[PDB]
Amino acid sequence: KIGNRTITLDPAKVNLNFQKDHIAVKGPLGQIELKLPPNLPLKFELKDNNLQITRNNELKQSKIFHGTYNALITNAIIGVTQGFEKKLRLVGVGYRANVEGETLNLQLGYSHPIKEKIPKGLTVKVEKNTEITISGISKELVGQFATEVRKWRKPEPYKGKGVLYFDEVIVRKAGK
Amino acid sequence: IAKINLLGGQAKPGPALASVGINMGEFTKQFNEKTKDKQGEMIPCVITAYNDKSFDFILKTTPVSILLKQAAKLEKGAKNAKTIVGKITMAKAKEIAQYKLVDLNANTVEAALKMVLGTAKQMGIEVI
Amino acid sequence: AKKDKAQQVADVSHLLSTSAGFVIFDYTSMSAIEATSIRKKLFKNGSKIKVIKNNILRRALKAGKFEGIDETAIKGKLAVAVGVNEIVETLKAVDGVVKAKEAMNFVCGYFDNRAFNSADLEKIAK
Amino acid sequence: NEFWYHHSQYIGGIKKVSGRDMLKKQSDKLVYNAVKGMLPDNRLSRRWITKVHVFKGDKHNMEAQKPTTLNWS
Amino acid sequence: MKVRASVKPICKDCKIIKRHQIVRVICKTQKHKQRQG
Amino acid sequence: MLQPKRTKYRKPHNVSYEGKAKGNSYVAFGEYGLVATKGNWIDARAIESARIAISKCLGKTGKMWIRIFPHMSKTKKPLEVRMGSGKGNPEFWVAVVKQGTVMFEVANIPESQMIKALTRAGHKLPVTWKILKREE
RNA sequence: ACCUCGAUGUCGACUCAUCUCAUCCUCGAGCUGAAGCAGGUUCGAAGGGUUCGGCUGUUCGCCGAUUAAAGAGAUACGUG
RNA sequence: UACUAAGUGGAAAAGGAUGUGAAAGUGCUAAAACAGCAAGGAUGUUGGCUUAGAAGCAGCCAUCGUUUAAAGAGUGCGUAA
Repeated sequence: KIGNRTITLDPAKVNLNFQKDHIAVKGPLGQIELKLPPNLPLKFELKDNNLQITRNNELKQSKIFHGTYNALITNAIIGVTQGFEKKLRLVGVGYRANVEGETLNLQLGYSHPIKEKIPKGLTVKVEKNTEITISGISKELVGQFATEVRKWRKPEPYKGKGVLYFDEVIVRKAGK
Repeated sequence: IAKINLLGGQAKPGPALASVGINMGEFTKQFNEKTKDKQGEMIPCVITAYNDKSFDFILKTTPVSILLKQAAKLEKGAKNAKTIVGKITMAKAKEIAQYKLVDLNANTVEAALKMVLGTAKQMGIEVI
Repeated sequence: AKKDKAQQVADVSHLLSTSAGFVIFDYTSMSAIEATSIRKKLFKNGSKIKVIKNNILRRALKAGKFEGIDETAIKGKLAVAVGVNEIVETLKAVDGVVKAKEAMNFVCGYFDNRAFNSADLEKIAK
Repeated sequence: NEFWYHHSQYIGGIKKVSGRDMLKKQSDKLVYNAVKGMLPDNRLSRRWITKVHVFKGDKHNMEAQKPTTLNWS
Repeated sequence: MKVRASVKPICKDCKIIKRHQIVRVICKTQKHKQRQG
Repeated sequence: MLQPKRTKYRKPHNVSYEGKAKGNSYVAFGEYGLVATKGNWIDARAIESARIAISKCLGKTGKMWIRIFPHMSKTKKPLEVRMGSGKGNPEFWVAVVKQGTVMFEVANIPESQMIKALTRAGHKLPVTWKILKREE
């Protein structure tokens, strides 16, 4: 159970305050908010450069929230002290990705390219025209950007023509 | 790294040999020279890569379960333990074991014989 | 098991006390071809090779009348190639597997019951 | 679960409203109909229901009528 | 997507979840993603 | 199908059944057995369907024994027919199965596969499968 | 053989169309044994639309001729 | 007093789902055990029906021994092998 795990606390600027319905984690990269449910399924304490938030009650969703919130505390601390990073694989013969300012343009199977804006804090870079690297603060916003990009046209399952998460797979079958 | 099985002469099987980074003939002649004493018997050596590939390779002893037939005094091929591949003699079994000993993980003759018995079970006989 | 812990601690304590001339060399990512090579050279010797529990080994060496409670403790995947019987051929095999290793370190041990670190053990273990 | 469903003598525009959509347009008829759901069809039914002055704010237009300031009535 | 009355592992990795009170089997491969279990 | 050579009566009534233990208490010759949780007037069509399903999921390495038979006769009534004029056409043979009868016994295949076969037969049945063991 | 024979007007059509959406389309995506240009399934979807005639008399049933679409049914097998 | 996240009560059935609280045995374990985490994942391994390239998994067979705590002709993914 991840719920009890010695998550390290960063003394540079990261500090965690746990409200009766929320957690705020402040650090070099803005601040991360963990919106707790109205009830408290965890006992919230922060030891000197450590954190092990056990479950103060056992229930259907109490333990599930305990685990998910310890995991999100880990993610929040590490992404507020250094930030996270997602990757999109715009794979295709004529599929080309580029960044201007803080806007990402994609050339998919259409001859009319698409463009999309990225939420602030999440900075986007293109090292290869088939690669997009989004280094941000919280994984929630970068994943929100990724899911708003993907759900329009998924990559072809035979040979990659689209945006790959790098955590999603496809299956090849008949047809050339 | 790529694993191959050549004969005493021809090195046709697999383009894995060409992946070591050398002209085919320039190393085929070396293999024929170092495997001259083993001509006519297949040997499954292991390849090791090099820039010019002057000499980087390892001689892995002729494979039991096709070497087993040599001790069994025939050349019958089989894929199932149900069919019996002749009868294996003890002297040539021990010769195979000590000859396969360097190929084996162990350096003891008893373990070599045990491994030979284990792998020879494929063709339909254990070492006896 | 807890009983397994106690039994292993006892046996390892006895083997490290009687045979104080040992080498608990450890390779994280203990490999199969490396074990192959070391036991090929080792065969004709009583020594073996294994990946052992760090807690039982550390408590045993604590009770084995030998130096070290953290020098025989947590470090990645703890492998052991204890020096048993003659530690001469055993140390030849240990040096051979260190050569086969990308990076193998002298964790703890004495050659012939005398203090011998990486600068001095391998001088005679060669 | 609890949406709000209505169908008058009109047909073709059967009104189905979610809880969040109710907060966007109208809220007085909610409690109006909820209270009138406990009123038998009689002469003063729709006359009894007007005594339930439904408001979305703390004030009311009848403050000049000497209202009794209390709670949970 | 689909419609059934029971969901079981279909492919090699076909995890069983309870999504919107509907028991489903979803595979890492998009093929084996049923509903209404 | 399970067609009797003859019957004690041409059209026995839809006779009422009483009793929670009568007929084939356990599996006489098999290892596992299917019990129906619906004591009623059953037909041999579903019996044969369950048997062929069990054989399909077992191949032939597992052995199947039936132990009941549709002795009496029961009717199903079509449309555009006025009630009366005697008992209706005896559409099918029928067994009056009381609760506690072993009709199907399976053997010679692993126990989990036997349970799966009984579940299969139950899904080819209006009744719910129950797993029973041998007591001889 | 029941509310209905000291009656309860029905076949079909024209018109009026409405409605539930187990969808034809549009709108939307998934799954796709979807190579692309287009999409097979699925559901969401009543919100709208969702053929003319010769011929059995007639929409419908044969045939000719139409769009993305020329709907699964009830309204006393709608209507008087 | 719980139980719920469905408004079940105030629709189910053939059946499925770690649903949950609770109940019931369970080994490790506070010397940190199991699954992510360090991992080896080898050898005969090219063994054969056999293919310039199926020989370690298009597919099949003996799938067993050896180094060993441990490695399966590989559980699988994957290379034309």
